[PDB]
Amino acid sequence: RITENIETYVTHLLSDLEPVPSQNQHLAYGYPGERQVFKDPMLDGKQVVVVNSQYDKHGRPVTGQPDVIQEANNYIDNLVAAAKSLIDKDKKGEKDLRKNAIDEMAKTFKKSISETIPSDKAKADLFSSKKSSANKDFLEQLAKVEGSLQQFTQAVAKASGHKLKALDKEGHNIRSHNRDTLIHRFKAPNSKEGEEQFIMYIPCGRYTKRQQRLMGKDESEVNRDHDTTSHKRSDLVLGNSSMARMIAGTRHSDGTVTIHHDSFSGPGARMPYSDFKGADDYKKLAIKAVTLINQEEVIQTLAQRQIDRMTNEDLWNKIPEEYRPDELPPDAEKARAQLIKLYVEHNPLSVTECYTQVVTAGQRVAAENQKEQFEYVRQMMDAFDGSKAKITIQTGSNTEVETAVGYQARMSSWGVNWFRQVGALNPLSDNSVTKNQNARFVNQMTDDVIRNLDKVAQNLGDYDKAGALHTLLKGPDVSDLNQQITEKENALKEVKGAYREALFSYFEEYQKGEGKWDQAKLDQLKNQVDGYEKSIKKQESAIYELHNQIDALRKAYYTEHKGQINKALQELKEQISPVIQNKETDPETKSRLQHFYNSCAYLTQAQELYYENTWHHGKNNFKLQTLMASLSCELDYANTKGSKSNNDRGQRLAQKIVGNALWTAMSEDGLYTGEFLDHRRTHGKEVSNVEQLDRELTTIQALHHTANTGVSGGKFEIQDKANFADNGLFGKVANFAKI
Ligand SMILES: [Hg+2]
Ligand SMILES: [Hg+2]
Ligand SMILES: [Hg+2]
Repeated sequence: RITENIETYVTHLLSDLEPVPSQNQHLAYGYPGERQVFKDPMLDGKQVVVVNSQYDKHGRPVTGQPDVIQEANNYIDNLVAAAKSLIDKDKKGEKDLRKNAIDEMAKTFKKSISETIPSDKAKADLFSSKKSSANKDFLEQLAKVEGSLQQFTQAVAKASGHKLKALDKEGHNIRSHNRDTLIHRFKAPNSKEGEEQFIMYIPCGRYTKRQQRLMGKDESEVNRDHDTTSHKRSDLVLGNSSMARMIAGTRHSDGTVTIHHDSFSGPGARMPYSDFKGADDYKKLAIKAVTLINQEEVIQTLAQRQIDRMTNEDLWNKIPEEYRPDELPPDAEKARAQLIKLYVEHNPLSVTECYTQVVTAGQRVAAENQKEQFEYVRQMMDAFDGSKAKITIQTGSNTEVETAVGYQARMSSWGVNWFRQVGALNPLSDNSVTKNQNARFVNQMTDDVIRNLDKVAQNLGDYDKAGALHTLLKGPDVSDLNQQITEKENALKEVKGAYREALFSYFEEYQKGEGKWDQAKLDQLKNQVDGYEKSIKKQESAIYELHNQIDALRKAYYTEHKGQINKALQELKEQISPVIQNKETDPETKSRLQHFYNSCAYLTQAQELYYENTWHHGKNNFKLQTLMASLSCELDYANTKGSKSNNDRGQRLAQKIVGNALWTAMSEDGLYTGEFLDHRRTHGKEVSNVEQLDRELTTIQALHHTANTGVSGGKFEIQDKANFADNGLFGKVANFAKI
């Protein structure tokens, strides 16, 4: 990342920026005047797309609304760029003749769309019924345009000499080569005078040194942005995708920023899922290695984030007095650089990932390898847990350093789609695939909270009601079974280390190919890896075995103390709020109470959904996932969240988390009440403040989708309409990216 502190970088992103003329954009976004494009305030050749909410005379948004003309234009233009890229790099002649013919067909398709789709029927309203006459008119235009788009795209394939698949591939290719920052600004319900809220996606791509060499490039380059053009196209490809830093907060009238949320959208599936088709056990193990390789990239990017969450004073405070230079250089940038190098050099770095996955692992129809997406990622996160990864930290624009970073994994996987929790004996999904890991994960998180309790609550007994919650939340004594688990988890470390290095070696060989193979060493390498994995699986089973015991006891404990736990939570609020709102109470004191309560509230509400097994009911659809992500963000972990491509399910999770973080941060209190999750959206002409905030959240999603696919979207199939303000119509536009 730019090695500037993230708060200052966000500050600048919300500045007066330089506009970018259409012909210089990296991508067509359409909706002119709404989706405004600008130069990045800090990085040369980087761009920013910003949307400001506008509203109609009724207070209903006019921005973030699907318009099929605009989407038709987006699709035409984005496919034309893929086409011209393919024809430029191809062997066949008559390049210009073909490119100009493509242009010519794009002009003709745009004009014909505009003569055939009336504007008064081209736009949808998200916040109304899909069955309104006006929305039925939008659907009808959409089906028309879809028809024109298959014609246009057929004609493009014919003219360009490339197939549908290759055009699509090249499309994803050039878009993720120069990704834009995306910003949505709006005043949330009850915003203060001259203040505004915001949500941004800032792309994160750094390539570990291991990825740089394997992707054909060379290790020595400090700047290691995502690049497939210098790659040699063996089927496997390295690097995470659809990953962005997600920041939400408020902007004060003076232009300063309070950050209310800071996590990752994505990454997507952490392996190359398409490679799965027709794969032998050799190609499968190789896929598992790509996932490992990708996991160290995640580790690298979490450490980079820790750094950018630190001010210069923070780094200074953390360099022992005797290593500090007498003089810090005049150049503000060369000072941060030195500050980062000294910090890293003198401090063990450790990072914790909380990955809330929202695929349905057990699904047996339209599976799309959701099983390996759970399994390979949980494997590889754990292969790294409680050890150290060699990594690179960018310190300046042409400087960097190498450190080990301590890593710690927490992974959970609760589905969100129609197959999330099938009935007894239903063969459409196997609900049991994630049972063990989710148990393990709930124990891990609830122990993390206990340890936090023993640490903080010990020293803040001015607040009696906080003591009593602590006692209750300690749960059943499970110290023995936990000891057993940490003993067996320590035993695994050396095998995991052997496993990781052996797998890495396996991919170096396999990545050569037929005319290049040395079969004897391949087979040898496969074999060592398998033995290590057999043995790891074996110990993983006894560890789960122990977790399931703790789970059993925790439940019994919960089912019987639920009432007291809530009473005790209520009573902490009741004593805690009026201190928080006292204007004489200092900021750091306020933080502490808020964190202590919010943390406990998240945990307990998660417990109810998990222990009563209600997380999967329609009315509770993303709540448990949101509650754990939220909790992990309180415990100051990096929360990664995902579906397969992260355009659909993972975006709806991000909406529920960002929207909650925004709702909560803007309370009198800053204390979580759950209204933003519990409130039943009604889609009416008059809605609540929570629903009004909800209306806002699909816009960054349409932008994000456009940047991934060429077209707006999110096509998540809503399970309970009362969970979301919008009616899913961006989903029908999202279908343009299939055709
Ligand atoms: Hg990233
Ligand atoms: Hg707590
Ligand atoms: Hg948080």
